[PDB]
Formats: sequence, structure tokens, C-alpha cells
Amino acid sequence: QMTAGVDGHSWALSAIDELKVDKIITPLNKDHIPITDSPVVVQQHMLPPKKFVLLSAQGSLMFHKLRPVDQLRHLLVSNVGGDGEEIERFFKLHQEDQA
Amino acid sequence: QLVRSFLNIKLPAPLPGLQDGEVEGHPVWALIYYCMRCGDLLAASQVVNRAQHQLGEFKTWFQEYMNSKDRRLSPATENKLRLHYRRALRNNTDPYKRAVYCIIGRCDVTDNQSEVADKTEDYLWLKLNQVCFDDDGTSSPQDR
Amino acid sequence: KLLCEHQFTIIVAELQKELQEQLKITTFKDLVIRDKELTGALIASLINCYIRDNAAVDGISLHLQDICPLLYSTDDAICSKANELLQRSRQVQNKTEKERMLRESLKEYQKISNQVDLSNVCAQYRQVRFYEGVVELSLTAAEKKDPQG
Amino acid sequence: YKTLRFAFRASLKTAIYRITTTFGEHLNAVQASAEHQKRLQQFLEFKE
Amino acid sequence: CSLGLFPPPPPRGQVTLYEHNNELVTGSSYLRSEDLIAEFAQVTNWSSCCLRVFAWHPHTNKFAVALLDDSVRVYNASSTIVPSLKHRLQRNVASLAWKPLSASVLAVACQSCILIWTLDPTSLSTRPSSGCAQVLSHPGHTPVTSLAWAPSGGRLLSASPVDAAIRVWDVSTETCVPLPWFRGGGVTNLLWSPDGSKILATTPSAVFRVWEAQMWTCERWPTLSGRCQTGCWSPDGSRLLFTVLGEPLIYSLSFPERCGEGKGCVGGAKSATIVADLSETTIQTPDGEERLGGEAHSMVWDPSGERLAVLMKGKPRVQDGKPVILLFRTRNSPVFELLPCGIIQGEPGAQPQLITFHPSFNKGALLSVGWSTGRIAHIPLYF
Amino acid sequence: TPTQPGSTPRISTMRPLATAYKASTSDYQVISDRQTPKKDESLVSKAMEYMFGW
Amino acid sequence: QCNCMMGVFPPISRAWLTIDSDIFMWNYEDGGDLAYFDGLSETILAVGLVKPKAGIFQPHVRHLLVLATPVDIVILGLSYANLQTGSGVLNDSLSGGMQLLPDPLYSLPTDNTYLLTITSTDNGRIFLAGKDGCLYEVAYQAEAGWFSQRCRKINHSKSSLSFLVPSLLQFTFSEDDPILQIAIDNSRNILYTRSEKGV
Amino acid sequence: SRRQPNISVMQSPLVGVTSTPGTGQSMFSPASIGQPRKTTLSPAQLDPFYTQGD
Repeated sequence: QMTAGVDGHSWALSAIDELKVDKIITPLNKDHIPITDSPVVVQQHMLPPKKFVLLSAQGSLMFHKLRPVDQLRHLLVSNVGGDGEEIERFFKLHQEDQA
Repeated sequence: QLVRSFLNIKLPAPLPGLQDGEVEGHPVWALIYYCMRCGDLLAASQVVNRAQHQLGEFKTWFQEYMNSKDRRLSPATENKLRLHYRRALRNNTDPYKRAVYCIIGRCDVTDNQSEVADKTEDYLWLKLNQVCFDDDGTSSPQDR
Repeated sequence: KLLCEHQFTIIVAELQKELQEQLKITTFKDLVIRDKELTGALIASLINCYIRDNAAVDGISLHLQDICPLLYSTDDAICSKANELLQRSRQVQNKTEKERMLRESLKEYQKISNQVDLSNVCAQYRQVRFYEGVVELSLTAAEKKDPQG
Repeated sequence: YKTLRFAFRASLKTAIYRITTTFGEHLNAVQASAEHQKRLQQFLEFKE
Repeated sequence: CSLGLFPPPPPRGQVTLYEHNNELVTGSSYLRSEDLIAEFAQVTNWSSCCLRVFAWHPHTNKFAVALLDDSVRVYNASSTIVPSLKHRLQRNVASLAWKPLSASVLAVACQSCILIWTLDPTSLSTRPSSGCAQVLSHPGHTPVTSLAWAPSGGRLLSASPVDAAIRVWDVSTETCVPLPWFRGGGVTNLLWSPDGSKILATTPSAVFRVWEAQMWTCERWPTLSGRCQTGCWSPDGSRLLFTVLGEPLIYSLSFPERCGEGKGCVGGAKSATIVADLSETTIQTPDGEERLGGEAHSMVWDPSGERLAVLMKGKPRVQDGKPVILLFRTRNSPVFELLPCGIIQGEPGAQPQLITFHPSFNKGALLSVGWSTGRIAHIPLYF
Repeated sequence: TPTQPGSTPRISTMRPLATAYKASTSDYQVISDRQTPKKDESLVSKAMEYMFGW
Repeated sequence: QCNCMMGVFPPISRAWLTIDSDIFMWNYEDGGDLAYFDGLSETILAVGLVKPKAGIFQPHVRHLLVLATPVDIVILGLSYANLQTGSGVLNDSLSGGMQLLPDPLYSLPTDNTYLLTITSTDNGRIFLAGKDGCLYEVAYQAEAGWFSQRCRKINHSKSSLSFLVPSLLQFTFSEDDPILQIAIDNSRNILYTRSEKGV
Repeated sequence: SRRQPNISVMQSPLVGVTSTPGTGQSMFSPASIGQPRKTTLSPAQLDPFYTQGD
């Protein structure tokens, strides 16, 4: 959960279009591919941070949903390296294999 | 069409270092050189018209060279070509792009173009196109 | 990717039909872990398009090596060049040119001679009357089987 | 059929003129005899 | 387009010298048979003008001029010698047409015949012999008002308002082939399209007829208020411009190409479009209101299809009923447009009597204007 | 309470979104409409051009 | 003076604004390609972008714009400048400057039913929300069929036998519940609506 | 000296037409590996602890 301040009443709010990766459903794996899509931690290489736009009376407010990889990229920058306790918290949040 | 067919025999693979690209599947400077080596400046002019968008001012210099009786640029363009070649083409990765300039601009008599001229007729033909008879003192003696 | 770029459906139609149906039932992990004959036959079909439709194999033989960090993908490409020159020698009518391209085809087989079907190559030399390469390659195919005496 | 011989002389000059009016100065690159080139110029210059 | 979009006419005493950058640069100088010719001649006052017809040669810097004495003169940029053509049958000259794909052949329309002059292109004698003048005529095809060669040089057409059949001539076999239709009037003017696939034929009546040069078919255009006065084809032959006497309107009619087999039909769209209005407007000038508008008496297009010249005639309420030259910039693809360029003006007291473009001018276009002073001007348009 | 913005000078960047395209293309394939001089298609005018021909 | 509506259309890289009778559009990522349309004389009540049915329009008409007023429902064609059919160019934005056609491709009267939302399916069926609790559709085609107009409006809330019910029994037991929203499921071919009173 | 050329068009390829009236192979549908609790329950079955039905 997160909040942010917005200048002026939200005259509009939208996503921007999804890139989706085609599921290569063949005569072999057709019973073995989920009809549903995988969660972002599974697709955060092939798919960018999911893009959004809000409009107020002041203009556009452009932003993205951050992936676990963009959250890691933020922590590697906030700790200025590959170590620091926030990266050691990220490994305890996602678990060591997914981190 | 003869020269483009001869290139399927003497260049059966693309050489890494040739410049300014291709026409019909064959390198522009090789197509120009072997059309000139078989005397057909009209066949060479077809390549120079086909590849105009890469060749630029070389089309205008080739058309100056085509409209004198004696295969000559004016001293007001031959020495442009000498001042271009000595800055951009002497130490180039395309030896056809060297040889065609060494001919048309009568320059680097000190180079035999031997990455193109393997033989005594091609040595004679190269140096005979490089001949002057004329005491134009604007020419430096190292090109003369 | 290279098979997609060289118009795929052509190269797959050159295959033996037993492989054309195997290609539909092998999974990517079978093709990566277990197979060798579908991948070798797809390379051989890509090269047979070049040899039949008369591009020079040298450029595709080199592209097949950049895409490999270090692997076998070399002696099949040399054998393919040796074969390109041999199949061109059959159409070539200048005798000088035919003996030249045979004294080039021979030098490609003389690299890889431990791994050559010498029966087929020396029968394919008989089919061009190149008995010279039948003496030479058959010695270069004994010489390297016993390099110790 | 009595005047058809004047039609043949008229059509032949229009046929040569048609080709000189579509190729123009590109005809100077065409390999031909020196008397034929000297006539081809007279069909470029409109002298016939 | 409309006259309320033109730039002002040049100030009273200046002459238009040339077009450059799309602007017109100025300076201080550079019935009986006879009344029936005067009703249908291309010249705005054929009965009092010194100059009855002008025609360029279709490839060279040679031109022919018919005069009030029924001479035809020939001028050439490489000759100070000017041939004077006068036959015993040469009377009330109405039209001139040079043969394409020939250095040496000129057709002349007369009150009693057509004259085909042969002129030796190297040996231009001051008065060529009356043997160098082949005579063509047919009982009832008199007077001849207009002449039109096919672009391929092998056929000639002739018009007469008395005769309900266009006459096709082979000048080489000396044959005559009438194209008779079933009532309406005779023929006033004739215009080939540049492809040589189509022909416009106008009449004294509120009807024109377009024809096909392959199967010699005819397509009829009868929903007009007045006569079709003049017109011009586009350089591709895909469009025909025309004007109607009593209407201040430039119409356009399209003809798509024969992407299909097996029928001779002329093939126009089912109607025309209106593209320019010539109604009675004002324009503001440093010299006050000028008033413009009237009826389009002649129209001529450049070989390049980028300049249309229109010889408007004012009504006797607008500039005393003087004729005026309008210049339009044209576009033919993807859309057909008429943009204004400006107003072409001559010597103070001259009136434009005839207009035509040069067929082979390697620097944009060149407009020949014949003036009531008897002067000819040649106004280049650089593009 | 918020503060209001101010203005006084004016310029221009905005264009028309609809281009004034001078071709009646509503029907795409056939062209031209209710108006203008027209082609002699009818059977009555063609029967006239066999019997009388005005 | 009287009305303002502002929104986004992601699949064209443009935002939009209306002021009374008029509509304006610009790129939401920079403020660029700002352009407007004046071809009206009545207040805009709803706006919608549409993905067109294939084969009914020309290949430059990649999208349609739909507008609705108190009186009419206007349909315009959207297109893009100078996107030539080459190769060897990367994916860098819909900067081929956007253009409307000046010709209304269709128009269709409201019934006097005010419209408050417009949307479409991935197969180009255009749906509209009426103040009278109604879903509507634009049942458009290309040709003029002998018993089928080129374009027409249809209502999906007013059952086909409703003309047999005296309107005195409607104007005594009905009270406007405006459809304020339509949502569409192109993944299952389902359509949903939501009203003011939350039906 | 006339080196046996194709005259203008002469070719005779042994692979011409060939044709194949039909072909096929066994469909790969294994009942998993390690068979946890064994492979079949409520279809016509193969491997329950109830090895009966007919």
C-alpha cells in the first residue's frame, strides 16, 4: 500500500496499454500453459514497469507501478551499492531465491 | 553485366573492409573498377548513377572525368581529389576505393594498389592512367 | 532465429519426412538436452539451399560459428564447403577450373579427414574422374587414424 | 494503296523522331556508324 | 477557388515581366463564313486584330503567326529569315497547327480548304513556292474553324460549324474520314488529350461530345445552360477543364485509366466538379476598387501541369468589358487544385487578344501573349 | 484558500485537428454528387439520338 | 460558459478536453501536437475513441472519434501523417502527427435521449449510455442495403414488445436512473453497465 | 568441342513429384512420474487399489 498527493481534482485517471507476451500454445504444451497470466515477479524481465496517467486541472501526472526489480534497483541506488541493510531486508521480504 | 558476372567468380564472398555498399549484390567500388579496367566508362557511369546517394561529389568528379577527351579532371578538381584522398582515402579499408581515386586523380604513384593489381598488365594500366605530359607546376612531384 | 530469417518453411521442406514429423513432437527441452539429428539436418538443409540455389556457403558457414561460444560447428561447415566445390565441379566445363576446384575441394576434406565418409567422397570423385584426390584423401584418412605408426 | 508509299516515308520519319524525342541526349552513348550518328544528330536537331 | 482570393492587379502603368518564387515581378516596359469565323475564333477580336492566330512548334523554338492580310509568317530563334506563306486559296485564316514528330510541317485552316505547308528546316526561303502547299478540302466542310493533330503525328482533325461530322485526315495517304453523329450542330473547336486516347469536340449548341481515339466512340454532355466556349486537358489526359458561355465557372471532368478489358467507352466520371468561380468581385488596390469577373474565353495549361492561364472577358459593367489574364497554380495529384498566382498585365491601353504556353521550355514555363498593339510578349514563369 | 494564477500576454501553438482536404471523398469509390453538368446515360436521350437527336 | 469534460485515450498517445461545443486534443507525455475541432453547433455531452471494424474504412483511418450532443451523434475518422512502409526504424512514439477528416463519416440523432458515456469492443461495435437507463449501440456497416441503412442506432434496454405498453404506465412507475458507465470484456465477449443509483 | 550442353531446357530430376499418401506417429501423453497415490481414479481406470469393474 502507498499514497501520493495530487495537485487539483482528478479530472481523469487511466492505465496506458499493456505489452503482453504471447503464450506459445502448441500441440504438446496446450494442456500445461495457464489461461491466466503469471504475476509480475515472473514476467519483470520481458515486461516494463506498468504505465499510468492521471489528469488534473494543472495537466498530466505521469507515473508507473514499480516491479520487484525496480524496487531492487531503487534500493541498490539508495544504499549506493550491493550491500546495506535495506537490500538485506529485500532478501527477507521476497525470500533468497526470488531475490 | 559482364563485370557483375565476373564478380561472382573473383568475389564469391563479401570482403570485410569494402565501403559505400552494393548494387545488385556486388560492391560499388569493385563494379566501378572492373568496368573501368575493361574501358567501359558508360558501364562504370551506370554504377555511379545507381549508387549516387552514397557517392556524392564522386559522381560530379566522375562526370568531369567522363567529359574530357583524355580521361582528365581539370587542375581545379584533380587537386580537390588529391586533397581529399591524402586526408580520407590513402589509408582506407577498401582497395578498389583507393585504386579508382589513384587513377582518376593521378595520385600516390608510390602505391601499386596490389590488393587489386596482381599482374604486370594491371601495373602498366594503373601507371599509364597516372601519366602526365604537361608541366603544370601546381602538381607536387611526389604525385607526378 | 537464423532459420526464421532464411525463410524457415523452405528449409524444413528440404528435410526427410521422418524428420519433418519428428520436428512437430520434439519439445524445445528435448531439442536442447537430447537431440542432435534435427539440429544437424536443419543446418544441412540451410546449406543445401545455398549449394542448390548457388549462393556461396562461406558466409553462412562463418555466421554459424559466431553464434557458438566454442562447439563442433566447424567440421560440418568444412565438409559443406568441400561438397559445394565438388558439386560445382560437376557443372563446370572449363577443364582448368574443374581441376582447380577439385584441388580446392580436396584441401577442405584434407583438414577433417578423420571424420569423412571416404567411401562416398572417393565414389563422388570417381563420378568426376578425380582419381588424384582418391589417392591423396585416402592417405590423409589413414595418416591421421594412426599418427604414431 | 496508291499513296501508301508516302505514308511509309512519313511514318518512318515519325518513328525515328519518336525515339529521338524519348531518349534525347542518351542516344549519344549508343554505338552506331559515324554516318548513322551524323543522321541521328539531324533527328535530334529537327533538320528533317 | 474564386476571384476573391487573387492578389491585386499591378498598379496602372506597370507590366508583368516574369514569375519567380511564385510572385509576378513587374516593370515599366518590355452568319456568313467570316462572321461565323469571328463567332468561334480563339482570338477575342479576330475581325479587327492584326494577329489572327499564333502557334509554337511542339519541340523547337519555331513559331507560326497568321496575320490580317492572310499571310502566315514563320519565325525561328536560329533564323533572321522569316518565310511569308501565301497561297491562292489562303483566306480568312482561323487556326494553325504544327505536326508533332516533324521539323517541317504546318497545317493552316482557311475559308475554303486546309493548307498543309512543307517548310525546308535548313533552307527557310522568304516566300516558299505554291507547290510546297498540299491542299485538302471536302464539299460542305467550309469554313474550317479549328485543326488538331494527334500527338503521334499520323492523323489530323478539322472542325466546321456547318458540318455535323469531324473530319479525320491522313495527310500522307490523302484520305478523309467523316465521323457523323445524329443531330445537334456542327463542330466549333477540337482538342486531343496528350496521351492521344481522347478528343473533346465542341458545338454551337449547349452540348459537347468527347471521343475515343482507339474505337472511335462518342460520349455526350447535354446538361449545360449555354455552349461550351473553351477547355484544356491535363498533361496526363486524366482531367478535362471546360467553361460554359453565360456561366462564370471553370468545370473539371475526370477520366480514370482503363484497368479493364473488352469495351470502347470514353470513360468519364458521371459528372463534372466546379473548381473555380469568376463571378463579379471587387479587389482593393492603391488605385481604388478594381472590379473583376466575367466569362472565360480561352484557357491554356503548361506542359508541366503546374500553371493554368485563363483569358477572362469582362462584362460591359466591369473594366469597360476588357479582357484580363488570370494565372492559377495547379496541382493534379493526389487532389486537383486551382490556387491563385496573380494577374498578367501589359502596355497601358493594350488588351490581351490571345494566350498560349511554350511546349519545350527547360526553366519552368513560358507564356506567349498576343496584344491589341500587335506586339507579342513572352513571359517566363520560373519554377 | 488557494491563490489564483495570472495572465496578460498571448501567442499560439494550437493547430486545426481536421485538415481542410479539398476532395469530396464521402463515397470513396465513385465520386460526385447532386450538382453539375452530367453524362448522357439515359435510354430516352439515346432513343432520341436514333429518332430525332436534340 | 456551461460545460467542461476532460479525459485520456491511451491507444493514440493523446489526452482530450471539451469546452461547451468544442473539442481539443494533445499528447499527455509532453503537451505536444495540440489540435482542435470546430465542426459543431451544440454542447458536447459525451466523447469516445473507437477501434474500427475492418474493411468498412480506408487504411489511413486507423481509429474513429465519436461525439454526442443533446440532438446528434457525430462520427469522424482519425489518421496519422507520413508513416511510410519501410523497415530499419525503431519503436519511438506515435509522432506521425494526428489528423481528423473534416467529413463526418456518419451522424445519428439522439431520440432527444441525452448520452453520457461512449465505448467500443475489440471488434468495433460502438456502445453508448443514455440518461433513460438505456444501453444503445451503433449498428454500422459499409454499403446501403435494400433493408439496412449504412449506419443506425439501436437500443438494448427497451425490450422489442415495449411499444404495446401505454406510456402513461411508464411515466408513473419509472424515474431516470442514468447509465454513467459501460465496461466491456473482449476476453469473454461480455458487456457490463453501472447506473447513478448503482444498478 | 560441343561439351554436351542441355540444348536449351533439358533436365530430368529423380525427385520429381515423389508424393506421400499419409503418415503419423504415437501421441506422447504420460501419466506423470513417481506415480504418487497411483495414476487413475474416476475414468475407466488402470491403476487404483480397486482393480475391478466389469
